[PDB]
Amino acid sequence: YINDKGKEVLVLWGIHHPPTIAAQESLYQNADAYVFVGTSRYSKKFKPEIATRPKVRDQEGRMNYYWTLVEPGDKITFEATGNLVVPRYAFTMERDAGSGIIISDTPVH
Amino acid sequence: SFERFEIFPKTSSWPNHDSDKGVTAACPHAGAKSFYKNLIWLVKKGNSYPKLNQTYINDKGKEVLVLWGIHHPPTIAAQESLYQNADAYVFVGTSRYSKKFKPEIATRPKVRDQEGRMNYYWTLVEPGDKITFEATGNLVVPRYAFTMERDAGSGIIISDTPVH
Repeated sequence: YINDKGKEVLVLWGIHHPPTIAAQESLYQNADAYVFVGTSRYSKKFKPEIATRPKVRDQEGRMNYYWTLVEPGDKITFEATGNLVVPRYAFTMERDAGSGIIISDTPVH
Repeated sequence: SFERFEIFPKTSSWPNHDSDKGVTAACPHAGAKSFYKNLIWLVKKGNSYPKLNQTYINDKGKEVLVLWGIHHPPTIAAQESLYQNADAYVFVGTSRYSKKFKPEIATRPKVRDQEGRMNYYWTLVEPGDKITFEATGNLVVPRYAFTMERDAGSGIIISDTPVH
């Protein structure tokens, strides 16, 4: 994806770690799969960690979620033999100082 | 506060592995080779290192500190002399922690007359949560874990002043 917008683009993806090799084959049929994600500043290779984790939300595998900011004119490249949760919707963001995140139970009017 | 408890009893938790030969000259006691008191350096029990699989469910009401180690032998020959599985792996997991460790077999500079290394890792297990250890080699398993209670007003100071 080449950034044709004039602003920064937040792009998010995920990497899946199945609990067993049989589950790796039942989803991707590759066993020795890999992922590579690359921009002009960010480059990283991901390998699955196939092991049985304690059950949280009735699941034994895991999903690591990653994000990056793609600059104007830059490109993001995804390559995958398996285990990639691809982006579908990215966010072009405009920065203006003066905002924030507050934690409150106060009603909104 | 700190309550040291036996998370993995030495005499019952490792029936298929040798828990008595994991001593080194880097940790001497009265001239004899020894090891840490809270960790067990498991090795093969006779030309074999079967897959290790242990779990601990936190039935205490408060947080538990758990410590383990990963060993990196200097040579492949040492890896086979200790674990008999050149391609070995460790996996440690909780409800929030999950990590896979692979040995880094290489010859380091000698410090304390050792060419291999030992990396030490810790985690905190919350009440009702479980920790899981899986291995095919290179795991220094816990023996004693610490149930810990928190209250503000403590700290660590470095002083040579005597205590009275």
